[PDB]
Amino acid sequence: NLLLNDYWVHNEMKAEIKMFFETNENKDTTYQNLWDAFKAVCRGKFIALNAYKRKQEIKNDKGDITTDPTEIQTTIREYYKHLYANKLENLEEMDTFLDTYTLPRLNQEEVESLNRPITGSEIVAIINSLPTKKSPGPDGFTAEFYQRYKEELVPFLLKLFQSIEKEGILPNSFYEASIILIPKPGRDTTKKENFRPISLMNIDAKILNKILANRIQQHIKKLIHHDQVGFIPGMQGWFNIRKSINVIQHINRAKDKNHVIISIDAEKAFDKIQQPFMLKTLNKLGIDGMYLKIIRAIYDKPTANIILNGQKLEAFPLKTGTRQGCPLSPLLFNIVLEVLARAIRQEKEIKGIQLGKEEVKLSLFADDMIVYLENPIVSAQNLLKLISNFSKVSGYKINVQKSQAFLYNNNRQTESQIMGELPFTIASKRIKYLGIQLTRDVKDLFKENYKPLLKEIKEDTNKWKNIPCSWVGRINIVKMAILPKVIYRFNAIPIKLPMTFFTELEKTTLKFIWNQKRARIAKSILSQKNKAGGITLPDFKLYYKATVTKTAWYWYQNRDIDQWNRTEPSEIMPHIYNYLIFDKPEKNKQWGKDSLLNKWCWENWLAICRKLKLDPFLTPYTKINSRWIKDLNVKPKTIKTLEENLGITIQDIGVGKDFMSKTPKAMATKDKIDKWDLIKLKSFCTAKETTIRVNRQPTTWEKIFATYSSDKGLISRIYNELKQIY
DNA sequence: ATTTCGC
RNA sequence: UGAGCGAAAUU
Ligand SMILES: Cc1cn([C@H]2C[C@H](O)[C@@H](COP(=O)(O)OP(=O)(O)OP(=O)(O)O)O2)c(=O)[nH]c1=O
Ligand SMILES: [Mg+2]
Repeated sequence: NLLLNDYWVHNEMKAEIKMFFETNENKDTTYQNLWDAFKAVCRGKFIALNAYKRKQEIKNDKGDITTDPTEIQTTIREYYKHLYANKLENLEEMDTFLDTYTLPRLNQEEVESLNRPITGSEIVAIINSLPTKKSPGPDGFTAEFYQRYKEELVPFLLKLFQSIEKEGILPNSFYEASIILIPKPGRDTTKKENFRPISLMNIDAKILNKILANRIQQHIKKLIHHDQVGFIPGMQGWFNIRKSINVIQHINRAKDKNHVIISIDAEKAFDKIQQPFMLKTLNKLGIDGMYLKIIRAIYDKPTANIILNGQKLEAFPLKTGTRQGCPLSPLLFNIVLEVLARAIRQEKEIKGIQLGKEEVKLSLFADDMIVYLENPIVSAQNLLKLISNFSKVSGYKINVQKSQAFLYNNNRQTESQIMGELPFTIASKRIKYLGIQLTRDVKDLFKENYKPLLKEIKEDTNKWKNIPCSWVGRINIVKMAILPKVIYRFNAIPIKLPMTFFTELEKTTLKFIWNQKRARIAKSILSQKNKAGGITLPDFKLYYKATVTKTAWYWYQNRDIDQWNRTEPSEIMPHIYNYLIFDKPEKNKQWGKDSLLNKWCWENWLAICRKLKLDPFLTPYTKINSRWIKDLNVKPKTIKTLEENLGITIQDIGVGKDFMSKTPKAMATKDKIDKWDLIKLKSFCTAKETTIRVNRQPTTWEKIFATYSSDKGLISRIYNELKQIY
């Protein structure tokens, strides 16, 4: 990277590239071979410039533990070659699976936006957004080399990609990859299958894959369902954790227990996905033409060569499995797995347990497909046979050994057959789920989730006891090491906590900070902002309060994509959380008992609203669809008129003397609304209290939950407001 | 620019 | 060593 920061080398390489490009633009060869020669010449010139600058300045197949340098290379290579060799060929049988189920097609506009030619403005947003300080690819070039040689590379890379779209082939250098072996987290190193194969490609191939990945990500929301939250932008991990906790609670509270929960785990899902099946399901999804023409070309003859201890092992074909490290690979994998997800959802034999008017079948991630069943005796068998069919078609293999399960039955003898038939390893206490121990009983969540947290704190604080750093250094270590772990647990499980937990956590943190000494400066002063002179000592109580109150944003937005908020158990009238934020205070309705996660949010919302001394029941941000105006009889058709004409707030429709008449568009829309509704709305807005409640400047707190339509920094803003208030 | 987590 | 996607926090 130091060589690239030389101005003379910079100018020399610029001149060399210009010369090289304006020397042999003939017609005998193509742009791909020219680009390969370009890369080779640049490598040679870089080697020469570096020289000038320096002048100026495991167990084998039999199980035996072998240490022979040649034998280990021969066995790991054989294992990986056998892993990447089996390629399916029953293309006729593949389409039979697809034709039996429904898939979401794309309209003409979407494919048209998918097949638009690559322009010069679609590469500037990719090269600049390329992460730096990474490892070089097989060629040896770095991302910053493209980043800082941007002024001339773009309008010839444009022609190179033009050639790729027009003809349909890629340079032979775009297929090379490097595989490095890495030890997994918490596994024995003696087994050959315990390593993590990571792959690195060329930077230009990464740029092309990023362009395609963004082009398909613009519609990935329409493509796959909202159950899957892995790699989908705008979705968070706890979306499924909270849902699973709600299902656990519902099963626990049910008097008739005949349910089961299975945490299915795939066995090397990335490396076991058949390329022909992914191509055919991409074709079936309505994607055809230029996009398919290039995607098929990028997976024609992918090769990879392993590197161990700096050895250039010979390459072998990748006949199967999407090459990991590809920005486009997660999208294709999600598309392929969406077929299985929709097959499970559409199947009537698989019966999910109904949560009131909402029915939940299964939850998804990258691989952690957890599925909730009813009457396991036949539902588990149907799921297993469907997964077997999908396995034969596509190669998706499940590691039944690692897959755990929860059995919820009342009869002792009925459980015996269930354990005997299904090969699942039924767990009794805990199942790991994205770092959250899903307790079999809800009442043990605090015991098995936060006490081990505190134990790990008391261990890791013992680990960093002999670091000769400043107290600001220890504060920073706290901030970037211990805070995210607690915030993740709060986000996943924001339940009521006794004050002893916070007291002892604060005690441990303060012992960490002062290094077995007493406080030197006031805690309150250091807890203030940097402008006040403090170093902003974290306040875990405020973070907990912010995390608990964060659910009000999703309450107000009323997004249909999320289903976790509707899974709460309610033996009472239907959904209430929609008409709670900035709505009429409804009486004679007491939540709790059944609730585990939302009632505490409402209590904490009311407490902070009262501390703000502002009215939370009639605000300028009140929705038209609020209960404030449908308590009096109205017609549904009236609301959607001003919803699509003016907006959703109660301020824009009109209050006081501006009832549905404040702008020429509203003046022309006034007669559209029905008169019987108009006489009601008028009278409603004639009241002095309504006018003074609506016509005011909203505070920052209201703007946090109302005007913002993005979650990028909700906890930060809410915690800042809480810190200002408290 | 950096950190952590999930995969 | 050490790559990719997504999420969160500090500046
Ligand atoms: C953890 C991890 C996963 N991945 C990708 C590759 C994996 O196929 C995918 C999910 O991996 P996992 O399902 O977490 O691991 P695995 O299924 O291979 O475990 P096992 O060896 O027992 O079969 O995410 C990375 O690219 N980098 C990573 O660091
Ligand atoms: Mg797996």
